Amino acid sequence: GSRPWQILSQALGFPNYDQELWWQNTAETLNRVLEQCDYSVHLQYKYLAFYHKYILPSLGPFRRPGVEPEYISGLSHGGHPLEISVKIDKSKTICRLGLQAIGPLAGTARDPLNSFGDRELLKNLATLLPHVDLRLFDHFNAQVGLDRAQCAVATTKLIKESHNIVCTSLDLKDGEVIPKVYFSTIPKGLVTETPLFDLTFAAIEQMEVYHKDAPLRTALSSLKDFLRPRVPTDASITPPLTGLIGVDCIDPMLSRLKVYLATFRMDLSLIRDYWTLGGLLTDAGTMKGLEMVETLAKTLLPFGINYAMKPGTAELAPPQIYFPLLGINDGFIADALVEFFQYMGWEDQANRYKDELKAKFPNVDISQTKNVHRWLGVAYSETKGPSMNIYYDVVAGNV
Amino acid sequence: GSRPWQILSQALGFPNYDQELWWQNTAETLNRVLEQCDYSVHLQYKYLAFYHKYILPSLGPFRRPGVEPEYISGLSHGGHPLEISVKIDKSKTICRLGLQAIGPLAGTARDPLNSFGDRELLKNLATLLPHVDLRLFDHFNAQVGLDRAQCAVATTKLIKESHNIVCTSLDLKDGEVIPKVYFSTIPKGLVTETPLFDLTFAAIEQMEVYHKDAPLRTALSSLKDFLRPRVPTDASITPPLTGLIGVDCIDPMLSRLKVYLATFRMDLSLIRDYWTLGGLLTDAGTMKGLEMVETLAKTLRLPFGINYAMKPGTAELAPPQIYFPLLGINDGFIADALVEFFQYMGWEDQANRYKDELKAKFPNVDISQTKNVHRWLGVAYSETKGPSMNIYYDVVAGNV
Amino acid sequence: GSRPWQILSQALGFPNYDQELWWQNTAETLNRVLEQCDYSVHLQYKYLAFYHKYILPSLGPFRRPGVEPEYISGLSHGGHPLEISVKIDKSKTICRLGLQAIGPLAGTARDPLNSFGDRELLKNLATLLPHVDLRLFDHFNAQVGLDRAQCAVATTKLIKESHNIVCTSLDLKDGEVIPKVYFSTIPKGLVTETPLFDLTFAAIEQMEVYHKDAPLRTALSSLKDFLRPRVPTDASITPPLTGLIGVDCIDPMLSRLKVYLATFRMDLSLIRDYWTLGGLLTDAGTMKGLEMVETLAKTLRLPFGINYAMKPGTAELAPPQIYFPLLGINDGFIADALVEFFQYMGWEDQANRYKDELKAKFPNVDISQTKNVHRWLGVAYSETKGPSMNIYYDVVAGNV
Amino acid sequence: GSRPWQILSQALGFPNYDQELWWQNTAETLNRVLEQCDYSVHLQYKYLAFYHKYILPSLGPFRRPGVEPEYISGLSHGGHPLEISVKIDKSKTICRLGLQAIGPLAGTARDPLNSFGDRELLKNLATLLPHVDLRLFDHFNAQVGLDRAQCAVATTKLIKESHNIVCTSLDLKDGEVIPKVYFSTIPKGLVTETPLFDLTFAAIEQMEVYHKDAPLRTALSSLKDFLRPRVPTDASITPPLTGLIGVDCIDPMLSRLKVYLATFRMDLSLIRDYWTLGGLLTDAGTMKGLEMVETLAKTLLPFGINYAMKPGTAELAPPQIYFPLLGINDGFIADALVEFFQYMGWEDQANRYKDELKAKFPNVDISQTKNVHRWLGVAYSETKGPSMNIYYDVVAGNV
Ligand SMILES: COC(=O)[C@@]1(Cc2ccc(O)cc2)OC(=O)C(O)=C1c1ccc(O)cc1
Ligand SMILES: COC(=O)[C@@]1(Cc2ccc(O)cc2)OC(=O)C(O)=C1c1ccc(O)cc1
Ligand SMILES: CC(C)=CCSP(=O)(O)OP(=O)(O)O
Ligand SMILES: CC(C)=CCSP(=O)(O)OP(=O)(O)O
Ligand SMILES: CC(C)=CCSP(=O)(O)OP(=O)(O)O
Ligand SMILES: CC(C)=CCSP(=O)(O)OP(=O)(O)O
Repeated sequence: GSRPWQILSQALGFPNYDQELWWQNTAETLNRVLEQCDYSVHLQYKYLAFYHKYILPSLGPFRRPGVEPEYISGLSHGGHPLEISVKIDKSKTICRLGLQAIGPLAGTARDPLNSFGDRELLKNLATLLPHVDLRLFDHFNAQVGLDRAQCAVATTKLIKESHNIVCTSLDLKDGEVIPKVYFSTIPKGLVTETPLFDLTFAAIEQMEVYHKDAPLRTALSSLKDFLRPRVPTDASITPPLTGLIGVDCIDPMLSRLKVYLATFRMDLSLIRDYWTLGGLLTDAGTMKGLEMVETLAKTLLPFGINYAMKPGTAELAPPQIYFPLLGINDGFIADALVEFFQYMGWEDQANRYKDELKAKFPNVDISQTKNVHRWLGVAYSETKGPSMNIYYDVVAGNV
Repeated sequence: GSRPWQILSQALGFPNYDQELWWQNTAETLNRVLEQCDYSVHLQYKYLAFYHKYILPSLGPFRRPGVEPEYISGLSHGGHPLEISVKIDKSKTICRLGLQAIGPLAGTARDPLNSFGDRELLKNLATLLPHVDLRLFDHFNAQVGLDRAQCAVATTKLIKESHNIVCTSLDLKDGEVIPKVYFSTIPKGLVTETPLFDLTFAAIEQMEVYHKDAPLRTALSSLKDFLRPRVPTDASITPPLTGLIGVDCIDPMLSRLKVYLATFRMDLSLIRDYWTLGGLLTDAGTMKGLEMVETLAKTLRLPFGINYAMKPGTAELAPPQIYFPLLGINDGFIADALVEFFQYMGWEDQANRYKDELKAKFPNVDISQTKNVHRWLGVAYSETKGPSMNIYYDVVAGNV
Repeated sequence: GSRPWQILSQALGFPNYDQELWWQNTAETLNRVLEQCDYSVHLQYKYLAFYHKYILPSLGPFRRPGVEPEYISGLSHGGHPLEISVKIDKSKTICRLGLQAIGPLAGTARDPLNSFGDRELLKNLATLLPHVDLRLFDHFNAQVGLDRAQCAVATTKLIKESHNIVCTSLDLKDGEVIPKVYFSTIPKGLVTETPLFDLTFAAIEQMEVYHKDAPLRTALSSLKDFLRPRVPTDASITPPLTGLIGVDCIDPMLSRLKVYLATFRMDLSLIRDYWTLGGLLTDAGTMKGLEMVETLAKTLRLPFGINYAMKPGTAELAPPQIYFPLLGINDGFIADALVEFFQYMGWEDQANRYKDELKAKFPNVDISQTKNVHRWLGVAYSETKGPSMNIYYDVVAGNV
Repeated sequence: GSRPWQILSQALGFPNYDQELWWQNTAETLNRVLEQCDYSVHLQYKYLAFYHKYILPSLGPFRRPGVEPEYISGLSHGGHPLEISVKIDKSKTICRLGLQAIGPLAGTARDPLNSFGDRELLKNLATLLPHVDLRLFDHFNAQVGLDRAQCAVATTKLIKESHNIVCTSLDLKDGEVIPKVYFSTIPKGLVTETPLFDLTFAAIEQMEVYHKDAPLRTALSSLKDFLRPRVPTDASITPPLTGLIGVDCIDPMLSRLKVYLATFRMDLSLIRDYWTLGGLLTDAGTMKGLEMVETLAKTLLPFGINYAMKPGTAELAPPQIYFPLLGINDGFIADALVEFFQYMGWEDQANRYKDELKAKFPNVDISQTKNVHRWLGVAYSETKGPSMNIYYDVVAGNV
C-alpha cells in the first residue's frame, strides 16, 4: 500500500505488539481524517510520523479480550486512552488528538492516578517543538497534583475510569502540533476535603500571569460572581461542579485559561443560565449563539460547560457547551448533524458529513453503533464565529 | 574484587562507555565514604546500586581530553555535573550526592539551559520512593523556568558553566534517598531584567504553602527585611545576591525553603551580620554558633554562601548555614585546618581520622598535592541538633 | 527488609509492572536458594543485581489472570519462561537459571517462534562478561533457525507451548555467570519434512570444531551408531527422538556439545540401554552409576530426557545425564523420595536438610500441597567428578 | 520547509545531539539522491523515515572537532561509519547505504572490534521486513567472529580504521530495503595465524547451501583453482588477498556469495588476469566488459576485486572491480565520468552527472575537493549488462 499510514508502518515497524495494535486500530482513520480535512500530503506524513514516534508509546497497552491493563481510561467506551476530534467551521476543519499518556506503572501502587506520563510526553514535545511552554502545566500540576499516599486514597473513592489527574490534547493546526492540558480537581478536593470551587480559584489566583494581568483578574472575579451561587460551598462532589482546569502549553500571556463545569442536569433554563452567565451577557452575538445551541439540542457522562479566558481581556465570553452522545445511534447523530449544518448554512459540510463519517470508520456500520460519536462541543466566538467540535471514540470505530 | 562497587560493576556492567568512566572515577570513592560513615554493607549495596541505575545515566558524557561535551557544569572544576558531600555531627556522618541531571540535548538549541533532565530523574525517583514529592519542584520550575527562546537569550548573558536553572542533591540518610533541589534565579533575572530579590520573593509568595502558613510568611517577612538593604534593589548580578532557592522534594508542609546568598566579601564583621541577622538574634545558642564560625574562619575562587532555611510552622529565623569556598586552596592544608577545628569543637575521633580517611577516599590521586578536591565547607548550629559541618568534594578531581 | 532481594527492590525499583511482578514471585526464592548453597552475601548481591538488570526485562509479561501474553512458554506449568535449578554434589550446590528471553513481538506475525530475544540477551552478556562467546550460538542459529515464513508454518504444526527454537541457562558458578543454550530441532524438522536425526547431525557436522577435532568426530560417530537404530529414520516426531542440541557459550574448543533425547517409555531395561550405550560401556564407574540411577527410579506428564554430552578432545562417550519428569507428582512425596535417595547415596547432610530448605525456598505456597513445583530431576555420574543431582523448579508455581 | 527530510525532522526531532548532527550532515543529500533517482515521494518518506528510526541510532557519535569517538571507521575520510552509493545503468539508478552499526562500547575493552552492533541492527530489520534472513550472517559470524580476548589481540596488530569484523549495506530497491553484509577475514587470520585463503574457503565449505548445491561447489572449486596460485599460502597479510566475504541477508538459496580480493597493485595485465579469471572467461560478453574497464581506467586504499556466485550456477562470471578515488579531484572525476558515460552511450547520464553531483553536495565546491568520490565499482553481467557503482563520503560532502 502507498497511503502515508501504510508507508510509515512499512518504514518504521513497531517496538512492541501493543504499539502495532494501536496503529492497526487508529492510524488508518487518522490518515482519513487528515485527508478529508484537506491537509497536504507533507502534513499527513508530518502528523502520522509524529503519531508513530510520540503518541503510540504514550498510549500504553491496547486493551483487548484476554489482556486487561492495569490502567483503564475514561476517554473511551473500551477504556482506551484516546479520542480523535474535529473542530468544524463553515470553511475548514481541524483534527485534534486527545489522550492520557500512560506511564509504565500506571494504576498500580507506584502510580495510582497516572501522575507522570503526560508531563514526560510534554518534556519530549518541548525538545521537539520551539513554541511549547511547560510553565502553566507545572504550575497547575503543583497546585492540584497529589503525592502517592494521596493518590492511593483517591483511587479508593473514585471509579476506575476517573483515576486521573491530567489529560492532554494536541491540536494539529497551521502545520504545527499545539498541546493543551486539563487537570482534574476532584482527586485533590476528595483527599483534602476542600471545596472544588476554593481549590480551583486558589490555584488560578497563584498563577504568575494572574498577578501580572488586571484584565484577567477582572474576568475571573466576574466568573467567580457567577459560579459561587451555583456550585458547592462545601467539599462535596455534587454537580454542578468545577471539575477541570484547562491551559494551553504556550507562553503564559497567550494561553487560554479554561474552567470546566460538569453537570448531570441540562434543560433549557440551565442552558440559558450557563450560556449568558446568568443574564450577564445579553448582546446579539451571545443570543445568536444561544439560538444555535437550543436548535442543536432540539435537533439531536455529564454535560460540560467550559469558560475560557485569555490574559488581556476583561469581559467574559459565552462558554463552550459539551453534549455527551454515548448511547445515541451514530447514524441518527449523523442525520441530525446534517440537519444542523443545513440550519447553519454550512451546506458543503452537510453534504459530506455522513459519507465522510462512514469512510473514517469503515470497519463498523454507523446505523448499528451507539458509541462512535462520544461528545459534541458547540461554541460561538465574537471574532471567529460558530464552531462545532465532534469527538470520536476512534477505537470503537475500528474494532 | 569483592567490595560492593566492584561486585556491582561485575553484576551490572555498563550501557555505554561514559557510564563506565563515571563509575571508574567515582564509585570506589563513594563506596569508601559509605564505609567510613558506618553504613552497613546492605546500605552500601543499596546506595551503590541506586547510583548505578539512576545516577550514572543522569550524569551525561564524561568530560575528558579529546571529548568535550555540549554541556559544561559549574558543579566541579573539570566541568563534571557531580559532587559528593558528608555532613558530620557529634553522633554520625551522612553522605550526600549533588548533581545536574544532563538531558540528551543539553547545551544545544533544543535545550540550552538543561531544563528537563532533573525533573526526569525526579519522576523516576517518584515511582521508586514512596515519600518523594514533586509539587515544590513543579512550583519553582513554573516560577523561575524559562521557555526555549528565553533560555537561548540567557546563554548569551552567561558563562558556559552557568547555563543551568536547577540542580539536585540526594541525602543518603537513614536507609532512604531524600531529594532536594535548588533553582537559580539568575537566568530569569537576566532575561526579564528583574531584580533577583524581587523575583525570588515573588516566586516564594506564590507557593500554596505560603498562602496556608502564617508562620512561614512571618519568617519570610523577617528575612526580606534583613535582605532588602543588603542585596541589590536594581537588576544587577552583584553581591551579596539571592542566587538560589532550595526545596526538599517532600510533602510541602514538611519541606525546608532555603534562600541562598552568594557573596565574595567576608570578614568577622560580615560573619556576625549574616549569622545574627544584623542583631535580630542575640541568644546563647546563636552567640555560641557565632564563635564557632569565627574560629573556623580564623583557622582557614568561588563565592561564600549564606543559606537561610525556613520550615512551615516555624515563625522565627534561625542562623544560616555559612559555606566557605575552598577551591584553589591546597587540600593537605585544608585537612590540617579541619583537624584543628575538629579538636577545637571537641570532636577528637573526627580529628584523629580525618586525614587518613581523606587519603583512603581518594586513593588514585595524592590529595596532599591537589587544590580542587575540597570545594566547599558549610557550617551550621542548630538549637535542636547542635553543630554540623558539610564538606563538599569534587569527586572527579579526586580520581582522575 | 534488609535481605539482598529486598534491598535491591528498594534501590532499583522497576521499569514496569511486569518486572515488578516477576521480582515479587521469584526474587525471594532465588535469594533463599543462593543462601542455602552457601554463596557469600557479596555473591548474593552480584547474582540478584544481575537478575534484576539482565533477566527481568528478558522474561516478558507476567502471565496472570486477566492478562494473557502473546507468547506462552513450555518451560513451566503456568506458561512462565523461567526455571530455577540446583546441581548438588558431595562437596557443593550450584544454582542455575533457565529462561527464554522474550522478544517484544514474540508470538505475533513479526516473530512467531521468539527467534531474537535470546541472542539479544547473549549480546548483552558478551559486553558484560569477558569469557562469553557467541560463535556456537551463531552456528546453531544458522543451522536450525527459520525465516519468518517458515516460523509461521511451524506455528500451525505445533502446540502454543512449543513455539520456540532456543532457550538459555545461566550457571551461577564460582563467582561467574556461565551461559548455555539449547536449540530445538523440531521446528526445522517439521517445516522441512526432514528426520530429526539427520538434521541434528547435519548441523553438528558443519561445526568449525567438528572439522578441527578428530576426538569429537569419533565420539559423535559412536553416538550416531547408538542412536540410528533407536530414533526414527522417518520424519516423525515420535520417541525416542533427538529434540535439542545444547552448547556452552564459551570458547568452542572448551564447549560441551549436548544431544538431548526425549522419550516417554522408561523402565530398568531402557535405563541400562541409555546409560551404557547398549553395552558399549561396561567399566566399574559406569555400572556403579547405573546402580544409582536404577535406585532413584525405584525410589520415585513430561517426557524423560537423556543427555549425551561431548567435549572437544574427548574421543569416548561417557554415560548420559538422565532427567526424570516430575510434573504432576506431589512435591511432598518428591521431597520424601529425595531424602531417601540422599541417604542411599550417603549424603546425610543433604537428606537432613532437604525438606526444611524446600519449605523455606517457597514460603508463600505450601509445597506439600503442590504437584508442579518440582519439574525435573537429572542424575549423572562422572568418572572425574562423582555423582550429581540437578533439581529443576517451577519457581513461579512455588510462589503464586 | 516542506521537503521530506525537513518534514521528518519537524515530526520526529532527535533523541540526542549526535543523531541530530548525523541528520544535519546527511539527510538532505540522501533526499536529493532519492529525488534524482526518480523515487516517488511516498518512497522518499519511506526511506527517510527508515533512516531516521533505524540508521541514525546505529551511526554512533558524530565525529567532529573537539569530540573524538572511541571507534573510528574506515568507511570514510573523517572516520564516520557511513557512505551513500548509487548503482547506475543506462536507464535507472538505485541508491544504497553502507554503514557500520556502532555499538555503545565499540572501540573499548568490552567491544574492541565493534562485534555486536550490526547484528542488533539486523535483528531490528528482521522484525521490520518479512524477507530479511539472518542465517548467512549468523553462519559467517560464527566462522570469522572472535572472542573478546582475540578481538583485543587484533586491535594491537591493525590500524584504528581496520578494527572491524563486519559492515552492512542496505539497497533501497523496488520499494524495499535489502540488506547485505561483508565480513572481515583479516582479524581471524591474524589472531589464529591461519592463511586467509584457508579460512575463507573453510567458512564457505561449511555453509549449509554449499552442502546442498552441486553447481555452487562447481563454481567455487574453479574460483579456488584461480585464486590458490595468486594469494598467500602462508598466514601473512600480503596482498593480493581474500579480505572480505559478502552475503545477502535473504533466503540462503537466493543469496549471492561474494569473495573480495584486496590488492595494492593494478596494471593492465592484472586487470586482465582478474577480469578473465586467468584466461578462463574468453567469451564476447566478458571481453566487452573488459574493454569497458580498460577504458574507464584510462579515462580516469586498495583496489577491490569481487567475485560473486549464486547457488544453482556452476560457471563463474567476471568480478566487479573497485577503484579507490581518494586523493583525486572530484570535478576531474565528474568530468571523466561524463566522458565515460558518453563512451558507454549513456547520454542522459552524461548530461546530468555533474550538475546532479553539485546538487547532492551543495556545501562543498567539487572543483576543490578530493574526498567526496571515494570508490567506483564497475561490473558487466551477461543478463543485466554493464553497471557502475559510485560511493560517496557523504559526510565529506556536507561538512
Ligand atoms: C467529563 O467526563 C469525564 O470526566 C470523563 C470521565 C468520566 C467521569 C465521570 C463519569 O461519571 C464518567 C466518565 O468522561 C469522558 O469521556 C472523559 O473524556 C473523561 C475524562 C477522562 C480523562 C481525564 O483526565 C478527564 C476527564
Ligand atoms: C577495502 O578498503 C577497506 O578495507 C576499508 C578500510 C581500510 C583497510 C585497509 C586500508 O589500508 C585502508 C582502509 O577502506 C574503506 O574505504 C572501507 O570502506 C574499508 C572497510 C571498512 C569497513 C569494513 O567493515 C570493511 C572495509
Ligand atoms: C476533555 C474534554 C471532554 C473537552 C476539552 S475542551 P476542548 O479543549 O477540546 O475545546 P477546544 O479545543 O478549545 O475547542
Ligand atoms: C549545592 C550548594 C552550593 C549548596 C547546597 S546547601 P545543602 O542542601 O548542602 O545544605 P544541607 O544539606 O541542608 O545541610
Ligand atoms: C532445560 C532442560 C529440559 C535440560 C537442560 S540439561 P542441563 O544443562 O541442565 O545439564 P547440566 O547443567 O550440564 O548438568
Ligand atoms: C564494502 C565495499 C567497498 C564494496 C562492497 S561490493 P557491493 O556490494 O557494494 O557491490 P554490489 O552492491 O553488489 O553491486
